[PDB]
Amino acid sequence: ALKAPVVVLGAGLASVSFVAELRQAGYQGLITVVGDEAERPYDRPPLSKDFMAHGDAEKIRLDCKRAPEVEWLLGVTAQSFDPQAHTVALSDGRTLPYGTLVLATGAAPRALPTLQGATMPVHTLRTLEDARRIQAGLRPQSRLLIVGGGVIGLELAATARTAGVHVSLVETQPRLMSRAAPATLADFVARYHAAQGVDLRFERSVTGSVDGVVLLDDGTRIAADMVVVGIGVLANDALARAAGLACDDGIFVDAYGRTTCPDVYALGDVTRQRNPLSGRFERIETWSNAQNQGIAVARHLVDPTAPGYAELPWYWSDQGALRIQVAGLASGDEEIVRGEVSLDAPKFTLIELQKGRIVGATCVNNARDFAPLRRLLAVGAKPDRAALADPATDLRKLAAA
Amino acid sequence: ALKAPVVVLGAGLASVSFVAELRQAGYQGLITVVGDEAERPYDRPPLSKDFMAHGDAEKIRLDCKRAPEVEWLLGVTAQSFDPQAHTVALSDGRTLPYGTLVLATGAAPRALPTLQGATMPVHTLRTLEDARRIQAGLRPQSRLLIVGGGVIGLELAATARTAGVHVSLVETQPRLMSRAAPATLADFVARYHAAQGVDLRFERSVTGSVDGVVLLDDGTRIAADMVVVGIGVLANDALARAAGLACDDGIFVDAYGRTTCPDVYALGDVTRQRNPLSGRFERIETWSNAQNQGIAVARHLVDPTAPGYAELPWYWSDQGALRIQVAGLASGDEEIVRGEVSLDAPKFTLIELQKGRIVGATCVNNARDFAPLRRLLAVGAKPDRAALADPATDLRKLAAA
Ligand SMILES: Cc1cc2nc3c(=O)[nH]c(=O)nc-3n(C[C@H](O)[C@H](O)[C@H](O)COP(=O)(O)OP(=O)(O)OC[C@H]3O[C@@H](n4cnc5c(N)ncnc54)[C@H](O)[C@@H]3O)c2cc1C
Ligand SMILES: Cc1cc2nc3c(=O)[nH]c(=O)nc-3n(C[C@H](O)[C@H](O)[C@H](O)COP(=O)(O)OP(=O)(O)OC[C@H]3O[C@@H](n4cnc5c(N)ncnc54)[C@H](O)[C@@H]3O)c2cc1C
Repeated sequence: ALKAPVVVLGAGLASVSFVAELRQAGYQGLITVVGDEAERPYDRPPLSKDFMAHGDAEKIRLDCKRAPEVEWLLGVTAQSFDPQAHTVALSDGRTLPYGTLVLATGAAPRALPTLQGATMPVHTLRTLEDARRIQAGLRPQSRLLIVGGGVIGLELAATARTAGVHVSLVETQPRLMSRAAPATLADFVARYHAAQGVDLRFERSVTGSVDGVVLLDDGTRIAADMVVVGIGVLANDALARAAGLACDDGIFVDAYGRTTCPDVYALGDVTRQRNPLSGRFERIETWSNAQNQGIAVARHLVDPTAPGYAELPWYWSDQGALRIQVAGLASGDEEIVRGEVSLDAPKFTLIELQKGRIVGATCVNNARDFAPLRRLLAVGAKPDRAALADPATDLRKLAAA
Repeated sequence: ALKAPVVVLGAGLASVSFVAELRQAGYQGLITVVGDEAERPYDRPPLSKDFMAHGDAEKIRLDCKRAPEVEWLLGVTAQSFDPQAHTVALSDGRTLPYGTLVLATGAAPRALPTLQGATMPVHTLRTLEDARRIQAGLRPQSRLLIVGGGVIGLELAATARTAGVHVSLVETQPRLMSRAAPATLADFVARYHAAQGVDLRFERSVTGSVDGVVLLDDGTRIAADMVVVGIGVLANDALARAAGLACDDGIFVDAYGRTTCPDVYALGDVTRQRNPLSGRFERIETWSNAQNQGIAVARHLVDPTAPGYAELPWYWSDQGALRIQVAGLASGDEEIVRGEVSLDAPKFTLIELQKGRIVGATCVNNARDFAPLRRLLAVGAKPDRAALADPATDLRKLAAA
């Protein structure tokens, strides 16, 4: 159960949601949060979206007032922990004792070795600092090269195009968002960005760079004023690895957030956990997971009577005129398409089925359907394939089941 | 003497210089610094200068590595202290014990009540946050109104003009930098800014504002997209006042940084101290004072054998093409002018005399002379009035004496 004092490593969304929930649940004991970034806790989603526009960090801070009497050690790095002695060594020379240790260290952007020593600016996008630097280079008429067709790269592509920047995007895979989205969506998104002026290149890899020019594996080249690398992230599990916990690009935890080390828990982007829909363990790198997992784990720690974490995964993406919401699995037995997939008036819904059962849903500029669909997904609904296809009200079908 | 542990309130230049000096001097005990700003300690001078151009805060951070093993509580506010119990109450619910308490809380910009409720943005310039907000409004062709003809307002005037902003400056006094500079300099500076396109208005006061228009006490009005108020600062001495120390818009301290409360010291912008040149007590709001006073006080705390703080005051200002350096008093018996005071090629030196004794010096785009002049000032030199006037080498005269 809960043993005081509580020490949380990392001051991101997972950590903030966890501590707030502890207090809300009733834990009145000591809570200390260690965050290496010298910044008032903030939200990351805005960084590749609205923030690139207003540059106002005060519009993206997280609400830490819901977590009364918590000491936040900002600008401090947890260098290591001793599971035997139950202590944490900090970069400022101090040591913190703990009853319960929570690792919410997130993940960090993977680097591109071929660009080691590029004569032009090469950035990754994870922190407020990264965002400020990138935002500064988004001048009109400049040439931006984005390596990686994931949601964050595409959101930045859309943002940059709006600022009058010329954007080129290189992806090793034959499609965009190859990991997190259904093929139908990836095809439409590619078409949308192409139509926006984005120079997309699939199945191309960066091999190197010479005098301000990026070289591709197909013997061609691309001159860029700035390069932004977004080819995925790696779990910040170094402390857990050194302390002997089970890790493989992420700390393994069960539904209670427990690691293989007693009194040590983990939450957020840094964890490999069971995907309830696929039954497999994976790292779920979403905003809702960081928040929901932090809450679920805090609740069970205060009350073992509470159930383990069981929320289904979902995320959203804002890419220019596209408001994308994706829940569950990207593929299944069959796919139902509601509405029309038109570049002109994009507004459709995709439903992924697995033997009559809803296992996934995508909504593009159709938020009204997302809520019900998530409910249907939650109960493993198996609705009428026909009713599902023809313009029925999901809110209604959802209500029934 | 020095009693552990040391607790410093405020994480500005004074605090950083003090703690670094403590460690350098040999104090190996505990040191805790409390700073209400959630920012890695940074320098303020760049904010109204270069920073407005590059917006890169990483180019202005202070070096805290010279102060090993210091715990920096950033984003935390010291709410009060108990000189009896020797404790400090923090905003996060924690309490810190202290052997020696140092107040380095600086000062805060004074507000303009007549602009309370202005329909347009009204900012003051003190922090990195203020700087980022102001920098965002510096768009070309916009109209900026600056209230206050002090160095910071003038530095911002120069900066804004360079960004193609239309600048209007209102000052209640008949001259610029009325407090810190010799009249000869203030006249030249006014002429320089006027020639740069700055709309200067002297002996004018702001009486109010209506629908995006600032009203002056002379029945006239000025439409402005943004207003920046820089009419001086007030010492952040609230904690000292509440604890019973002697204060009057600043904490009174002697040459050892001692306040009237045992075991409590104060440094920087927050202190009222003796001006060695005038013999009067005043608040010295300069960069060199924050650094030099912090050092002098740390030294004497570790070694009572060391002398009290005795540096003479000086500061600089970068206003467009003008590199201004001012040391000592702004006025005296007579003034010697070396070089030519031309708007075209500004490069002159002013020497303030008091019965044959050098009591002040101003250098405009003449840094070579500043060093020697400061040395002459340090020894209270009384050189030849003629030699001083005619092109002699100050380095040389300085060497002699
Ligand atoms: C630009 C961007 C846009 C995104 N947009 C979306 C979106 O639209 N929708 C969505 O669902 N998700 C989005 N995400 C993902 C979402 O931001 C993450 O899932 C979420 O931030 C993960 O939270 P976290 O608390 O686990 O970890 P993080 O936010 O990474 O925070 C972990 C913190 O711990 C710190 N830390 C690491 N090691 C140490 C140590 N040893 N000592 C002290 N501190 C340490 C880290 O530096 C960091 O500040 C986006 C992410 C980025 C970067
Ligand atoms: C825009 C600008 C430009 C300048 N340019 C020049 C220049 O060119 N040349 C020059 O000589 N001088 C210049 N100065 C003046 C110089 O910056 C100051 O003299 C110097 O910063 C004073 O240092 P300080 O450490 O005393 O206090 P400060 O820097 O004010 O820092 C005190 C710190 O304590 C914090 N604090 C206050 N109360 C509390 C509390 N209760 N708990 C915790 N923390 C608290 C404050 O918020 C602040 O961060 C400039 C100042 C500004 C604002």
